[PDB]
Amino acid sequence: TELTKCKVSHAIKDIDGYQGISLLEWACVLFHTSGYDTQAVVNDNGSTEYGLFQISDRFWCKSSEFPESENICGISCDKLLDDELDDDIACAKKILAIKGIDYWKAYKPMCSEKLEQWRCEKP
Amino acid sequence: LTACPEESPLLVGPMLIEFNIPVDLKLVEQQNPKVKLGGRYTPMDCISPHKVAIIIPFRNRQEHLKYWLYYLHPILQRQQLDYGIYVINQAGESMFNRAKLLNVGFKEALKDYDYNCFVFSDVDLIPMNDHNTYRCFSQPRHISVAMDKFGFSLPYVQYFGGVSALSKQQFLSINGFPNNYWGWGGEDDDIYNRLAFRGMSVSRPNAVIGKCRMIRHSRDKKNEPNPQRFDRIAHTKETMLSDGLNSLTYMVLEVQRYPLYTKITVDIGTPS
Ligand SMILES: OC[C@H]1O[C@@H](O)[C@H](O)[C@@H](O)[C@@H]1O
Ligand SMILES: [Ca+2]
Repeated sequence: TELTKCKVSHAIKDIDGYQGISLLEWACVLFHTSGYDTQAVVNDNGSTEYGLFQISDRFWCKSSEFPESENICGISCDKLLDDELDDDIACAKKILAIKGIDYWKAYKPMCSEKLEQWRCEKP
Repeated sequence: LTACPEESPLLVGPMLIEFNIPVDLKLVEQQNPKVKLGGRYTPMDCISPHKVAIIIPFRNRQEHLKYWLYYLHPILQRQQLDYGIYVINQAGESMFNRAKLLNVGFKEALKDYDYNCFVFSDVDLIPMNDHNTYRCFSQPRHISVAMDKFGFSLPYVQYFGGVSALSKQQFLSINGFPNNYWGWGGEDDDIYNRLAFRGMSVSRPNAVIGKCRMIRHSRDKKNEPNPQRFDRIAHTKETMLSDGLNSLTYMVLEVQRYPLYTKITVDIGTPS
């Protein structure tokens, strides 16, 4: 499903401030990462990135095309292609604590200024 | 003859834009008798200060083009513009390179007429209000401000994708657009970066006047998300001086003059 900035913002509220990244920065990051599409599937040289957070099967989740992945998140990548974000979030948090925000290449170029526009004002 | 009014008296405002009733280019020509070979039109009633080349990046979307032509020709004439339509067809099967095709459109159009304004438009966007003039302004102009694809809203303030217009001078100022973005994404953010570095701001009509409708389509295997897009965008400041109009190379495989447009098929090379 292609979510709205506000659907996304409400759904990932739990990640706010984690590792020092605000919800505004995330709303920005997720838009350029997946267009807020919970079913986004992208190829990246031999690897595949899944869902809203574009979590890669290279190290983070277990896919059928790469069953020997380290699967640091301990989750099947297909679980990252649905509308239930709790597990996506738990995985994103491990990526943030282990690798850091720079896993998301859009952060620096697209979300270093003009963050206010990313605020969701919808209760 | 006298100069055309700052605003055309022909404008209709909001329009119903639909993609059902198949269109017949022959009919479109029938309905647009003032448009001359190659898709050129110049007002007979007044003199327009807007000499606009409308550049459309393209690859196997003839069905989208028919609707684009069907809707835009009447709109552009209403807007009283001295314009020409150029479809830049990317030959081959490499990943789509939108920005480079747009650079080709600029150079090629200039061979035909002394245009002073260039409108860059994807084939699948149709404006819903003819007050959204397809011409150039004192600052770079972002035209497709409120597309349905984004819930009739601007997705982010730095967005300069879809349809835009740059005066010849604004284009030259940023050394044109990048040639090194293959596949989907980022090239329009790079352009936005170039404009900002040359000290320009983006001019836009409001979200009501700027509504546009997008003709839907399925993922394009020839235009998969570009993995390097983010690094490229992050370095525009340095690469804009070496990648753009000044470094553009391509081979024209055919120039086609149809009654409703000029289609230039080109070989723009491959990723390197
Ligand atoms: O689709 C909207 C815009 O989204 C961005 O994240 C991409 O980098 C742009 O190329 C695209 O035009
Ligand atoms: Ca999930």
